[PDB]
Amino acid sequence: APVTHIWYFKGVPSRLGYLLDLAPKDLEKIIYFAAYVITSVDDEMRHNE
Amino acid sequence: TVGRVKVYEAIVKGENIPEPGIPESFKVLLKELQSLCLNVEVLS
Amino acid sequence: QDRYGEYFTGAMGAESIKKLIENFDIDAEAESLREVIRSGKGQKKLRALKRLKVVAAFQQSGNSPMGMVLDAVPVIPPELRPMVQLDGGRFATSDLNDLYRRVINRNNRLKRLIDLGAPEIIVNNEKRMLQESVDALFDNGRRGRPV
Amino acid sequence: FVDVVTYVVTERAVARIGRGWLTRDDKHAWEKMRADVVGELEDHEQFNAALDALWPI
Amino acid sequence: SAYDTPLGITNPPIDELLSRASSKYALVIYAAKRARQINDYYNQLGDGILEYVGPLVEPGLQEKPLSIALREIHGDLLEHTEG
Repeated sequence: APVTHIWYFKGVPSRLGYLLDLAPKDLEKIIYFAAYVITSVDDEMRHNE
Repeated sequence: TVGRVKVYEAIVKGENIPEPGIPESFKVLLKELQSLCLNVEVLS
Repeated sequence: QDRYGEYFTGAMGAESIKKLIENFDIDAEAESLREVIRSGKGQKKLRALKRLKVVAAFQQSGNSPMGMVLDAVPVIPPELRPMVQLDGGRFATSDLNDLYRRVINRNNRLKRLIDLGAPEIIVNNEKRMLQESVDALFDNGRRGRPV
Repeated sequence: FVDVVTYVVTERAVARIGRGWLTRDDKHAWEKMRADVVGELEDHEQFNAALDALWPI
Repeated sequence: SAYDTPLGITNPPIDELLSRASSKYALVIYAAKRARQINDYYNQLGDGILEYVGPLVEPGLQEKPLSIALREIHGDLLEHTEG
């Protein structure tokens, strides 16, 4: 299973915090497997559906 | 410790006293920074 | 995911991160932040700037952000975490060794949990337990209570 | 006050139903005791801010 | 030029060489490298005398290569290029 490095998460500023636009206390749950997130979504598939 | 020997031998043989082609205290720190997933490239 | 499944693609842990960085644009987000700092200044401009830091720092570099996520973890030359026994029959071994072994164990654990096939939640627990090992193998004392 | 409240929440930290219910609770009855209670000073913003109502600086 | 016999090391003089070069550091290197060349010429007796011109001036009893080099440099028998 993939894993990250702490400096890029506990960077304060967390370097993933900005490259992804997501603030910590939310990725806190993501990488430590305490919640789920979504890659993308289909606008055209959903429009006609 | 690998240079003083080369030096003793050079002198006793009468050949040009050598020179470290690339600094030598650097290698353990190079390893352990590479081991930490930080690419390092001695340039030239 | 049961109903409405194939319309969105959810993931957990760094895996999701991986995905959202694979199918990811840089110069697009970069110009987004640029037009923000030049059009939507306000007070939250500080965030636009502090964030484009890493983006325009990840532009002409031969290192995609993938380097954060680890699919291939190195180990240190044994001698640098030395182990030697004194005269008499007693060892003297580094302290880092422990953490390494833990990673090893957890890896194999998960690497056979795949064959166990337990629902995704035991899998999440074991993945958490294996990345808790790297959380401190690089810098122990960084999240909550250390090892 | 905060220490007393932490030892209180230690109840749900270890009194989940009967006690703990993890494979550690036969020798170390407190793995999650002092991994939840010694981590809740870090997972605190909610706890600390909603404490600031009852004992404000 | 109105001085007396420069004694030992002080011969060849210094202000004479410092005009045969850009500076004093460049003279350090401009002498050390030729010292290496002289030594590698002396040590190599089997290999033919090629790529090693030897000493351009007459040596002495032993006249260690550095002195031969600085003398040659006094006689304007060398060229050099910086980096």
